Amino acid sequence: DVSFRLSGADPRSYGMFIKDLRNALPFREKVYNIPLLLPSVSGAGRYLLMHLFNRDGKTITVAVDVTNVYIMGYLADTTSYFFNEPAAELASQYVFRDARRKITLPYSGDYERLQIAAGKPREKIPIGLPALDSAISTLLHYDSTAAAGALLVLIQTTAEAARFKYIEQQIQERAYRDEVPSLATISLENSWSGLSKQIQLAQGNNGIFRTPIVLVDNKGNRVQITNVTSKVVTSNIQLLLNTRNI
Repeated sequence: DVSFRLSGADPRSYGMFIKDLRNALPFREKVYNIPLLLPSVSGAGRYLLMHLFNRDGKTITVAVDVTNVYIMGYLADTTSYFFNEPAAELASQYVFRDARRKITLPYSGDYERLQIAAGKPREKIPIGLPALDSAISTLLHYDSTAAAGALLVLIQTTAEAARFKYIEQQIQERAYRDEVPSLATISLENSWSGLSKQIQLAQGNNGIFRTPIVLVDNKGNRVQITNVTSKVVTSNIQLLLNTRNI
């Protein structure tokens, strides 16, 4: 399992954690030097456990599907909470099986439902390491509106940071102060699975994309990736979603 401890966290130790997390996801191949995530895993081995601790040393254990890096649910001492979606009820079968009580959150774990449940879009919620510490704290006590908002910060500060090295650097920057994500980062977030498909569709097409991914990213508004030499590919994206799940 991977652990992180906000107490005395700095940008380095968080980098270590994010490295550890990438290093836990199995893969068989690299596609253009990037790990390609397995199309499925089976048994309890589909799920990775993150132990997160807040500044006071309280902990939650999050469970991550190692095939897409989706958060499935989490345990706060004796209760488990899973999202209201089929994979998450599947996960429930394999993890936190000694929770005294299991709650299903009234939403599924995707950005659109979570934002509806939270009352703010992602663009208006600060992320950083202080926020992650506050999200952990929020989660230790059930409040489903508060959790929609804390799970928005938890996903982005862990999963999205493992996928994109840019976002990992955003958070590192925001280690001692929170700040809303860049348009850049929201764009990346949204494009993972499109990027992932195009990079894979480019083997045997000469590194060229069949359809060009337009990022807002850091050309203010409106960039277009069209082949694999672009740096969102050579330098940024860290993990590929297997096209069996796209």
